[PDB]
Amino acid sequence: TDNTFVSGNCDVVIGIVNNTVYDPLQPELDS
Amino acid sequence: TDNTFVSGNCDVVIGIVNNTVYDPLQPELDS
Repeated sequence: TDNTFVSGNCDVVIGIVNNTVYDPLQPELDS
Repeated sequence: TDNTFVSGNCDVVIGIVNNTVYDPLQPELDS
């Protein structure tokens, strides 16, 4: 999440693809 | 916070205004 920013939506962006984005907060808070 | 940075205080900056700054960790911490 620190290497990218959220904007728009996946239904308008051209050439968008599907994958996973690592969130460092989840492993740290759940541990 | 990700879109801004902390420096100085509110008594030095001229023309500063008061508003709430969103914290991305707030929803995660409460979860």
